[PDB]
Amino acid sequence: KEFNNPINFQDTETRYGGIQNQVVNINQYVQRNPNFIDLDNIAELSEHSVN
Amino acid sequence: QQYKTFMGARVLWPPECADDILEGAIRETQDALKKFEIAREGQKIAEHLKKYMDDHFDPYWHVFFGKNFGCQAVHNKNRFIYFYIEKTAFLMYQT
Amino acid sequence: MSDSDSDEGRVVEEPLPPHIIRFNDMAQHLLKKVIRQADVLIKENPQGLEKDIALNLVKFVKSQPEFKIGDGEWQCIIGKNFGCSLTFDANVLAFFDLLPSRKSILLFKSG
Amino acid sequence: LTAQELNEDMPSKMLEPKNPQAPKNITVYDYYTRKFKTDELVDQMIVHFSMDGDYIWKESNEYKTQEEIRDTKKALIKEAMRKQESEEPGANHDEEAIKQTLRNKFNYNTRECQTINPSIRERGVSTEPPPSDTICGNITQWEIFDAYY
Amino acid sequence: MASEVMNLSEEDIQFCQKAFSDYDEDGLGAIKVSDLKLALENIGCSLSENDLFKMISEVDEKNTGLIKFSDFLNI
Amino acid sequence: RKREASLITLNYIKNRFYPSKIQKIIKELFEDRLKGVEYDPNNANQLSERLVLELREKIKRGKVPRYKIGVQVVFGEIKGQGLRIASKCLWDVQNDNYASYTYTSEKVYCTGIVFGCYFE
Amino acid sequence: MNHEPEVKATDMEEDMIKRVKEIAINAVKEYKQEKQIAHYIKYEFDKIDGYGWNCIVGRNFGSHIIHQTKKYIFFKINELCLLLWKA
Amino acid sequence: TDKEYISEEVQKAIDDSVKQVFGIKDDSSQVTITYNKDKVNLWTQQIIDYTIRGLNKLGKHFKYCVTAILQQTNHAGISVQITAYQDTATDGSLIQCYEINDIYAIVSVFAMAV
Amino acid sequence: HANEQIIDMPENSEMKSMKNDAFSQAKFAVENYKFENKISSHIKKFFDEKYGPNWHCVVGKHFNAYVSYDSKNFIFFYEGQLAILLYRKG
Repeated sequence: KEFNNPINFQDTETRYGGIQNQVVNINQYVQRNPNFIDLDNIAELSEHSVN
Repeated sequence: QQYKTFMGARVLWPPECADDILEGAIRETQDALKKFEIAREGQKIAEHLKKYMDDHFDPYWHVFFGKNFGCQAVHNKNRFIYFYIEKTAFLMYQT
Repeated sequence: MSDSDSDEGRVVEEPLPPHIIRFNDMAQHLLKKVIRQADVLIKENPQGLEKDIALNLVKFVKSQPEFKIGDGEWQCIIGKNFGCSLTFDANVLAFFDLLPSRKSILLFKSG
Repeated sequence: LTAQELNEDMPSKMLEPKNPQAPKNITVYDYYTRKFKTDELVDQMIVHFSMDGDYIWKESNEYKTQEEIRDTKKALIKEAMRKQESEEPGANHDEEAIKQTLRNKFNYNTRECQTINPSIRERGVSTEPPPSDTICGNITQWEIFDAYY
Repeated sequence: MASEVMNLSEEDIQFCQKAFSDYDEDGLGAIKVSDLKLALENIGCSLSENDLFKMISEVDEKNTGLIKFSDFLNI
Repeated sequence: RKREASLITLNYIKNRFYPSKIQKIIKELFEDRLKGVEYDPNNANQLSERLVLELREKIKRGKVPRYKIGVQVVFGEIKGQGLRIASKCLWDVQNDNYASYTYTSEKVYCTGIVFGCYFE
Repeated sequence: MNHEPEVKATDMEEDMIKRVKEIAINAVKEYKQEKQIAHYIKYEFDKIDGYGWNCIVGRNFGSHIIHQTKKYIFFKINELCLLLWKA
Repeated sequence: TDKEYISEEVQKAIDDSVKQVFGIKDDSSQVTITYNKDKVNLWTQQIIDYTIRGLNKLGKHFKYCVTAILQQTNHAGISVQITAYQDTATDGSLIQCYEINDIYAIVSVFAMAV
Repeated sequence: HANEQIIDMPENSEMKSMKNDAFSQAKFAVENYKFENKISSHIKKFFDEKYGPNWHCVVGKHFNAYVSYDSKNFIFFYEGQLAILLYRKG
């Protein structure tokens, strides 16, 4: 008939995730003389009508 | 348009407001009504709810509750809560 | 050496005003110093023009020695609601909003 | 975009790719339009952590622009240091001093601009409809005739 | 469970009088009609609108239960 | 409320608040486990996995036994490098909810994402 | 309908001020988002006025920022304030 | 088998999304992609659409949750741990790490019994 | 018959039309639309074009509400039997 949940559901399995190591410098120059960042102080507004 | 009942209060089944905040607001409104009736000195209970929202949520909350009314408003994402308790519908949108 | 508890604290001694950081591309020591000055400045003139508050804040950061990262002149813009994108010197931009004031404060240097 | 059939002829339901938590609709006012604009379609994508960083790889297009900015600033600094050194006799001015010296009151002007904001106010308004009263009326042929008479 | 409360007796008694008057049935419950029975017997108010006004102002109402007694307590 | 009773029959749901209750619980747990902000060594990477295991047990404790909880914890070093993580999960709309909390220290950023799916 | 914006105060050339107003009208209609409007003005100005430029659009804000002489223009449209300065 | 979660099927779905966005696979391929702030936002949304669509096409009755994280060209220490609470016989969780030239990304797929 | 109304609008500052427009718009919109939800949308749209965005108006025959509004941008009036409240926040 309709759905039921009597069967045990107690098993947990965990699989690790990793990234292979490489030289930290990696032919790259840290940062820039000028850094450009966009910051918004106004939260997005959504209009909903309820009657 | 599909109304749903949660925690003893009828509100839109798809909740515009955040699940955490919406539950707190509904509980606070029910407690306020238990103390002050909507029929007598109804203006005072609405003012108390608005001040309460500012203390635990982002400021400039707008609260409108009436037995019969129709309104359309612009609100911030997850800042609109509409629910019905008994025959009274309470709608609050955070700006 | 202190009232109630002797020798105070390394943590107890310094208190920071409540604030929200939209973005913090700056040294932590520099940001903490700016937040304390901004909170005190707003407290000194509550319900006052934002431009007046901004001018005092710009003078304070410029006046303090060893707080200059060079390049463009230090310039801070304060508005309750504003949207902008500005080119800035690397690690010279601090953005924060005071919870009590509820006004966003933007400080950065552009060359 | 698939539909799962519930056992024992239950009302059918299906799963969807769109994230439910994300706002149903996002509306942004457009000055050119001059009226509120509402977009039913939304990105509906959730990111736990978003990070933007100033990391550039060698010979990048962006890196070339950064080099031009450094060269232009250096050229102005080089011209300013050389001109001051050339104008004066045995000038000992430091490069850092020349950069500070390059900035001038006429050269750089700072103006503070703010936008007028109305003070936020809190007001409570209560509306209550006109009082209604119960009325009972009984009409009979004799009563109608009596008024008529 | 009282807690040191004198209060008037003249009125407190009146309510009990009119109450048991119509509630004499001993049904244990009270309806919206019974509340008006009293005022309808003696003729306290002109129309039910009066009693209904104050009562309604109290909070709410229904069909019948027992809390209706409030009508007299407030009457 | 026959329709409300009918709604229980199609799906029980057991929709306990999960948007911030899990987020408040994970945020409190993350601060204690993180300890010193400065530590970011290679030996600590093994320790990061231990923090994730403790987090899953706490989610079950906070009124989530009926739901199935999937939690992913990412530990990374930020030197101004920019990386954005977005998670999309297909679930019965309004029958499931997820809580995401992001904590960023001066040199270490830790993000925890918890996914709950109703099952029976 | 959107009328031409009125500048409260500016330090720009007669040829230059017309270009800023022309760019501003196109930018407002193209992007609904306030931040997007600011982003478009800075990029368009970079080709015409060089590498250093800054654009901020705030409905209500007050601030003072150092700017190169003759490169600072501030114009307010109906119900919106846009401020752009160079270096 | 026909309606049973398979680790091999999940891996191929993630592979299709990575190949579809920028992979011509090994030889006879000339692709050089550099992470950009504007491009990264588009890639996460586009990659998620392909992984969900790819999983869905051969998908059984399983609840699917996908999380995508893009590393900023390595040069930092990042470790990702995945914990799943589900019946072991009913479901399995697989995390795949992908190296794609300049940009490194990690894709995790969660399987829930239905 | 709108015996008592609350008026908080600028006078002789060239913003005098906002009060006049609200009374005129409410009478025209309420009669034609004849819907509580529709009246709020129409009044908000007309005011938004003329005086910019961030305007919220709620129309109900009987209702109780408390809200924070920008000074001199809130007007409360009764159009016939119906009561219309419009204010600007943000």
